[PDB]
Amino acid sequence: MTTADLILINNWYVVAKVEDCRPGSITTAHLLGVKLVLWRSHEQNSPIQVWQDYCPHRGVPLSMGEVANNTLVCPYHGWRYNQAGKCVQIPAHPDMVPPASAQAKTYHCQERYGLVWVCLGNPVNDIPSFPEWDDPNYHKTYTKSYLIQASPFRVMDNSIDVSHFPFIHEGILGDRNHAEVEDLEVKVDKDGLTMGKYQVHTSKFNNSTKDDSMVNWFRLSHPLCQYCSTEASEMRTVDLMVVTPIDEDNSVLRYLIMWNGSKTLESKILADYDQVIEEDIRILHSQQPTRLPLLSLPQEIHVPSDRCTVAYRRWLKELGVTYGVC
Amino acid sequence: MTTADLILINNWYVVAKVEDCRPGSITTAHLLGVKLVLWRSHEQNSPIQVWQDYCPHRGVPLSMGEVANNTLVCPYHGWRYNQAGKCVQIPAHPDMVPPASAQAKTYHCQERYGLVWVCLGNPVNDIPSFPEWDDPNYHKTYTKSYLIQASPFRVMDNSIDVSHFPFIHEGILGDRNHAEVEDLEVKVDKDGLTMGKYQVHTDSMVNWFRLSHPLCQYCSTEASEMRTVDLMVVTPIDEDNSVLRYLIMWNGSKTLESKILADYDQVIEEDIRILHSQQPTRLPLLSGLPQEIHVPSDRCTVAYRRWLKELGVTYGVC
Amino acid sequence: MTTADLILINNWYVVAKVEDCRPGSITTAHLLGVKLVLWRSHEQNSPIQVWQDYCPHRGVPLSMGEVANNTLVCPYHGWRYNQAGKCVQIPAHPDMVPPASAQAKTYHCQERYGLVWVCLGNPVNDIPSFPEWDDPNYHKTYTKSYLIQASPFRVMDNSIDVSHFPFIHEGILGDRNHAEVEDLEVKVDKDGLTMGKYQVHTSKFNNSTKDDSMVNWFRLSHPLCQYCSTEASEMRTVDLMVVTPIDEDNSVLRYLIMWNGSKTLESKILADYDQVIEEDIRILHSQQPTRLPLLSPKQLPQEIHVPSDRCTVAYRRWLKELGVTYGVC
Ligand SMILES: NC(=O)OC[C@@H]1N=C(N)N2CCC(O)(O)[C@@]23N=C(N)N[C@@H]13
Ligand SMILES: NC(=O)OC[C@@H]1N=C(N)N2CCC(O)(O)[C@@]23N=C(N)N[C@@H]13
Ligand SMILES: NC(=O)OC[C@@H]1N=C(N)N2CCC(O)(O)[C@@]23N=C(N)N[C@@H]13
Ligand code: FES
Ligand code: FES
Ligand code: FES
Ligand SMILES: [Cl-]
Ligand SMILES: [Cl-]
Ligand SMILES: [Cl-]
Ligand SMILES: [Cl-]
Ligand SMILES: [Cl-]
Ligand SMILES: [Cl-]
Ligand SMILES: [Cl-]
Ligand SMILES: [Cl-]
Ligand SMILES: [Fe+3]
Ligand SMILES: [Fe+3]
Ligand SMILES: [Fe+3]
Repeated sequence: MTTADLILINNWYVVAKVEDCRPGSITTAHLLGVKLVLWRSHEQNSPIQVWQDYCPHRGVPLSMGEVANNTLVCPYHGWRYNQAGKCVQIPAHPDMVPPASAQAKTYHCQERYGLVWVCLGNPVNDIPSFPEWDDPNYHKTYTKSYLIQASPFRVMDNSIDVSHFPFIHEGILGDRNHAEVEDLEVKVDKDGLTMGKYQVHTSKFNNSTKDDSMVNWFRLSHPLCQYCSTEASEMRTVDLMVVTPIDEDNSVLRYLIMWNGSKTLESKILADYDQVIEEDIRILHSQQPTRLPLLSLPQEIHVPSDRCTVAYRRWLKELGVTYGVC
Repeated sequence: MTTADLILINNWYVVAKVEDCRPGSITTAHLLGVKLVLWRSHEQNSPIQVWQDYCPHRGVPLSMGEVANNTLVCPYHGWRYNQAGKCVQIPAHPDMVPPASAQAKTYHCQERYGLVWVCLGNPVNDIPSFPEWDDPNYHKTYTKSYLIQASPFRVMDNSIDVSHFPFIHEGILGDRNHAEVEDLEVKVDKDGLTMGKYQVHTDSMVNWFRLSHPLCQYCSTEASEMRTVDLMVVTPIDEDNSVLRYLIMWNGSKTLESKILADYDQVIEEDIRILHSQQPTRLPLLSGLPQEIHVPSDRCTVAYRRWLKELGVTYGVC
Repeated sequence: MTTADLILINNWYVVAKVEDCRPGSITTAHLLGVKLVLWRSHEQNSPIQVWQDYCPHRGVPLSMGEVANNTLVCPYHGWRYNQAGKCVQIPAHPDMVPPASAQAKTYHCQERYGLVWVCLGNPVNDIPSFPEWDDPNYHKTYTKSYLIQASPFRVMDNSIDVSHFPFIHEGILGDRNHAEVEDLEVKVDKDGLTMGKYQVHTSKFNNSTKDDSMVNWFRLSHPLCQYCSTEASEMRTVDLMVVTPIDEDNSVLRYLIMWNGSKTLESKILADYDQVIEEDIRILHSQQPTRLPLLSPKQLPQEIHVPSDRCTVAYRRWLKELGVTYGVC
């Protein structure tokens, strides 16, 4: 049984890309300790069902079955479950109405921004906003998924931290000889956590061109999804960073990236993200304790450039998070 | 050393094939949480000793030793144990009589049907009967062993289940156009659990089976021109792991042996795919989160769960 | 960060050889459940720092950093720690004085006999003596380190046991035609555990005794370091056996060996030790329970003891008397 807090259960999380879930497909995923099955009927534009991956007859994963005639069919005795999760046929007794108990545990699913979002509980909140999604001046791309052996809150803590840039992203986002961090603007309010415009010192790459001089800001409406905005020399790049909380100690990381420069930059964008992400994963894998320490092994130390990661920890306690934190 | 229920401790289980326990040999097995050593002296027709795999001096497995002169010799300090498990020689003190505590933990062992049977407790029952063993009209063959990451009681539950045949054994035991299951006849007695004759569809065979005890099943199938029986024996390694073996006998042509073994292998591997996936691992008795649902074609597997609860089984179940 | 008994925490243990800690190097070790980082400046004859492998800012291992300008630099935000473990530079705030909390957890470290000794607590004893260290008639050599999946107290128990020699070390320390064990002399007092001189059967002629044997004795001042002496044919070999208690169930084993015979014996000595150690590891890995059983007023079945077990019984009795509960059962 999931020990996640209600505040986490009642939120939306990404579990897959829509483009990887074809009609007729069966996909597995994991969310807040729960094993999920995602399936679609073979019809074009069919919805995605997201259920607990478990047949209540003899305990077989329904994901080992098959999709047929708009049902998911268990492999073991062939019980057929309709789109609402109700068993509508037991082959051993074809004239018998299946018992009302023969029902899959179903969850909420929405497709948004080409991503599959799931809510295991009763969705109080909305899916986070992504204003550029419907802007045709912006192209889109998606990173691969990254499976990370770290708490989802440590993953997000690292992506709120800006002072590490000249050290583990040396050569892309700065150098150890330019590591001073200016005062940061941070607010935690009704819109969530927002880091105000911050100047990022970048390493020179193309000697023919002007300095990149990027300015970054971001906002988290909810604690595992970050909207990030970067203004560079002649282009804006935005992204939605979504962390899937597999369990307390493990995460999946994905980005949806949009930019209003040339579509031909997609390869460079994906490779630059991959380089930065893997540098962060080396740190994340190593951090102890695995779960994120909240405010109160020696205690964490905080300096002024930690203002936003301190605010993140404060927010998590205000939210009542106990899962994935310590 | 085992924490299994007395009702399980006092029953017989197969742990090896006799052909693998040659004179002079040392082999191992694992039963109800206990590590076992099996050994024989080099004399022809010597008996098989089955002991806990543990030298009580400094805790080394006796299976790392050697068989010498009707004794098993521990590799660490060379203490020698005779066929009764009594230490008869301590090399550091060759004239000393070894203390009474210098004694291997021994278990009951009987060879039957070409199989090595072990009882860790006090045998209250005989080894299950297999009447065709003495019928020379029937040929015999043995499957290989199958190591399964599932509770032994889930392994047997899967074998008692007949309604899954059309879905995971299509072409050998079932037909997806004939998935309906007729009314089943099941009885639980002091003779054990018995399922009455049942039509299989694959032609049309008639099958029945009986379990005298919960982890050994006698199965009988009559086809057009042939009867096939088997003894299915499941070694309960622990609560969560099993060894599966079959002794198969049939009264048709001797030439059918390789096809019989191939068909069994196909069916067994199809079942193992399901067994490895089932959660929870241990077999739920009557009373993933939701509780089991039962329909009429589950009559025999429901009776099996009821029998285990009546017997007081708590090991390997939930 | 350790559940070890105070009697173990306040003792010295070897965690590395000095030759594996070159100037500028970062290495790791593990002691009583604590992850350690060992580092030195690039300077000639720089000291060895041994710290908990942990940056208290955001919990990254300092062993993932780099040595620069006689400081250890954390890879994540570049905090620089001096040889005393004090943070002297926070690059995000270059003119700010680091808070007093910005300090690595440091441990007592000493180099002796070419080995790196560490005490995680407050050392009550000196490092064991090794008198031949100063003697110019003795050559020295070092085995490699051996990682063993067994309790450090089982590792030492196996090294105090002599009656197994004819059975698992046949041809180096005994043979099965010479398996009888003489009455053993054992004492446990202020000096620790001592086994008195006893005869080990070999294959080479001893010119002092006029048969194929050697004379061995050993002493443990503390439960995980053994001084061992062996004499045959006018040549003497001594060693210091040091066990690193990684945690309750795992060990590192090292030997420092000195001998007064030919320098050409060195490779033979190393090969003999490697064979004997691997023979013992085969047994150690198989033993159950993993932790060393102590003696109990009571009655898996309890161990059995015979007279040739006198010194390993004394070892178990000593550990109970000392109050050891970690790595034993
Ligand atoms: N050019 C490039 O790789 O940018 C990465 C992109 N921009 C940041 N400032 N990052 C800091 C942390 C981070 O996760 O890498 C990210 N945060 C979000 N949302 N997207 C990333
Ligand atoms: N032709 C073939 O593979 O038959 C398998 C054989 N016969 C059955 N009806 N089975 C159903 C289940 C089962 O375990 O496979 C088995 N039960 C026993 N005792 N033997 C097997
Ligand atoms: N020639 C050779 O390999 O000798 C091993 C050497 N000498 C002993 N008598 N041993 C007995 C046990 C043991 O651990 O192998 C050891 N104990 C210590 N201190 N050093 C080893
Ligand atoms: S386990 Fe799913 S139909 Fe029986
Ligand atoms: S451990 Fe078996 S003889 Fe010593
Ligand atoms: S974690 Fe070491 S400097 Fe930040
Ligand atoms: Cl469909
Ligand atoms: Cl579609
Ligand atoms: Cl019906
Ligand atoms: Cl023999
Ligand atoms: Cl035959
Ligand atoms: Cl049985
Ligand atoms: Cl001590
Ligand atoms: Cl000494
Ligand atoms: Fe980063
Ligand atoms: Fe089957
Ligand atoms: Fe030894």
